[PDB]
Amino acid sequence: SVTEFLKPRLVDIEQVSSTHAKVTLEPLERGFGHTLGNALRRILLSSMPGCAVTEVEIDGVLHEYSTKEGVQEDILEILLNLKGLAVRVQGKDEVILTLNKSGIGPVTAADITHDGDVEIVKPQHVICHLTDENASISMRIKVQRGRGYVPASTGRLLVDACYSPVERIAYNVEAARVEQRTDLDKLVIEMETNGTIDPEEAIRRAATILAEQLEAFVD
Amino acid sequence: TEFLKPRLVDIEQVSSTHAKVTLEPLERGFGHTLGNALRRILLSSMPGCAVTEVEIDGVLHEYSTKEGVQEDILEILLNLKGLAVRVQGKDEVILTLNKSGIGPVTAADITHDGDVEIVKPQHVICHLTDENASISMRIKVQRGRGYVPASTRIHSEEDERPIGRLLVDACYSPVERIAYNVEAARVEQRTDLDKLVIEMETNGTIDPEEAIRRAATILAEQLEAFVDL
Amino acid sequence: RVTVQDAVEKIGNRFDLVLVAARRARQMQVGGKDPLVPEENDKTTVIALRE
Amino acid sequence: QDVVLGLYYMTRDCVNAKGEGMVLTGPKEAERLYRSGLASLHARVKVRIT
Amino acid sequence: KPLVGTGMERAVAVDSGVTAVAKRGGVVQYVDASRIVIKVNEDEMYPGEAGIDIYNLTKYTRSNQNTCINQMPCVSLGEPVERGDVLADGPSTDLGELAL
Amino acid sequence: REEAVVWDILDEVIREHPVLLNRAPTLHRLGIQAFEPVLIEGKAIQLHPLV
Amino acid sequence: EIKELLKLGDLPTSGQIRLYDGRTGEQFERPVTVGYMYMLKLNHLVDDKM
Amino acid sequence: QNQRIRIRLKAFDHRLIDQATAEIVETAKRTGAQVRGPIPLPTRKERFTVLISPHVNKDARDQYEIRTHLRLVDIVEPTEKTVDALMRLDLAAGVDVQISLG
Repeated sequence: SVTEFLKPRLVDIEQVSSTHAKVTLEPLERGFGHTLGNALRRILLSSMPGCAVTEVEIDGVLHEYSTKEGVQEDILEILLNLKGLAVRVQGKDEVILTLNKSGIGPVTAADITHDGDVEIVKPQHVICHLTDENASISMRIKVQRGRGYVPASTGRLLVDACYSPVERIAYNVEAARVEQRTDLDKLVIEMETNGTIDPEEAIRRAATILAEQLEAFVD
Repeated sequence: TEFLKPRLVDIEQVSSTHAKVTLEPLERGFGHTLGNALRRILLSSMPGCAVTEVEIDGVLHEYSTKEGVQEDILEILLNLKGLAVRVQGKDEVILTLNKSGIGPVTAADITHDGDVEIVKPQHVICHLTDENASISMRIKVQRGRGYVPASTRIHSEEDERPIGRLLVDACYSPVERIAYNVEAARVEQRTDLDKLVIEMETNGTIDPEEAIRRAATILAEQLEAFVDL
Repeated sequence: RVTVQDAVEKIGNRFDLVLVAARRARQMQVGGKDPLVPEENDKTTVIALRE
Repeated sequence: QDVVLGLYYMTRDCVNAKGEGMVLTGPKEAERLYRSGLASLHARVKVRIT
Repeated sequence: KPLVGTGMERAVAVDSGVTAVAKRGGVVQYVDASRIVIKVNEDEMYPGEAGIDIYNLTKYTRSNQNTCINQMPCVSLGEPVERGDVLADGPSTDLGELAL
Repeated sequence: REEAVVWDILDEVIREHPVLLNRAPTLHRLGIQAFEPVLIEGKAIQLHPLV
Repeated sequence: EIKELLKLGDLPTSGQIRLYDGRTGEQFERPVTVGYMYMLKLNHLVDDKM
Repeated sequence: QNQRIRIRLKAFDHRLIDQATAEIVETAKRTGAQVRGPIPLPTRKERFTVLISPHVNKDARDQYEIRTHLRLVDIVEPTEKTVDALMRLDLAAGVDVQISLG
């Protein structure tokens, strides 16, 4: 007993989407449902590494303040919508991609100059809509490697970086029981993620990050 | 990817009971994440060592009284519940105690051993108050973890204990409060390296140089289920 | 499911819904009938409702 | 009463706050912004909504 | 003890008669949480008497409402006491203050 | 004897058997209501806050 | 005079203290009152009624 | 520097002599002694053969044995805390202790 605390097994992957899953553990010792649920939360939401769009250069603009015509939604929205694009960068710190399109209709991330060195993991992401017989737009999009979520605090247009792929993570603890006690915790972790990584593996990455800290103490 | 990993660079046993320990350096957030995880683990899950039964020579139940002693037998049990000791490689031990003559009775009166070590000799069990007075008793100690109330314990023993034993509630967990704090420190000519300080108050049976590693171990093995998925 | 939401539309007489739910449950309990729906080791009253 | 106290507190606007005035693509990153402590809960913002 | 009170506890606990109160002044001769016994001083003794006031305390006993009522000493051997000092706490008292 | 099986049986008996809770006095119909029970270690009846 | 006593202790005279939640170590927003109330167990204890 | 002090532990069952050995060596370790042992000194196996019938029939006989096991445990280094501890602490009754001083 004295050093053989109860260990969970995954009760389910409980998967409802490729984007979101409800990985549940049972039993955990009393109170550990927070001690791990939140600990992995704080890892997952803020300290997972990854790659994201970081800066934009649409043709001839000094500030997204300038609502250049030919596009339906103004540049403040194109700027955030380009933050919406999930991307994978292989082996590099920062990479610039180019995008252009022409003709009346939408623009999509599928229209980017796909290097193959970089994967746009969701091509069908609409970027904007075009609004004249002569409508075409061309831009450089910078993608960068980094960690967590970094706000707009630091012709280029700066934007917040979404390096962590976790769109949301949440967790609960709840009653679970065995044949003789009900003071034990279940843990439900729910998370939703941008498609760069599947969640039942993102958590295995995160559990590793946390495990690596302990490696200098564990006997 | 640039993660600096911690080492437990320093410790200060400020008292025979209280100590500080520091883990350094840490990245963003990990000062908080470990800072709270280890506090919550240290409070729940450090193993320790408690009195668990007491047999006193002439008493019959908790509510009685002994001639020539200043406490109801009950307040003797409330006193022994707080007594704390190390035991060396044992799941339990029995301590004999004897005293006679007027004055206090204190843990220093227990029949000492090499394999038991008491954190505070002056913790007081009762007073004797008559010239011929005595008490003799057999305090049984057990190892364990968390807290186990005697009412559930005897319901877990399932044989019928003899008349004239007393039972006490078990409170093994040896740490009474834990605090954590995070701050920046000089390493590599750079900022946002957290020196985590954890500082702790204990019953005196354990030293942080074990305790923080044991807590980290518990965490590290509980966490296996999330990488083994 | 925890309540009769669709069966309330089925049986607009409303009290008739208790009387038919009990009728169907009597087919199961006393008539020896068993339901078609894919259970996973659960108590059957929420299935009696569905009719 | 406590539920409504919480919802009142959650939905006020405080004219000074941490992270005030930025523009977000949805509630989920609103929550990431709150939970990481980057924006105060009653801070003013613009969001895309659906 | 309540940490914040009104100073009426020093009266309710004594006048309610449930703390055992020293009938005459003297010195504590013996104590054992069942008996307390006082060597009364000759300035308040009656001349033919032994001069010794025992107080056999009531120990664990049912109240009319089934709560227990064990009196406990507050004195120490050889301690002086004066007429009307609390010798022994009642239920719900300590050092003679009310303490619910 | 309260043997180790009985709870796994109980948590099958009860698994969805509504139980009726009412205070007293019970002025109006909303003063008796039914709830599905879930088991508890303590001795109090855990009621829902809004109700 | 309460403030004066709290100043004689080394205590905060606002009476309030910042607290943290032991489920996460997050700080609570604004301090909260902390101090030593006196509380009575009443004779209506539950196993006498269940 | 008192000379080496040795202890003889004699028992009927070996497990109890081994528990006593463990106690003694843990004592002398925690009080810091150059513990030397535990030498297993030879089992004295006593035998007995008695008639079974309360009468004639000499050939039905039972033979029992008693096994007295010894542990000789030497402490060359006494630091007087060992002195106090050893003189203080007793054991169970299935083990009998005898101390040779030097």
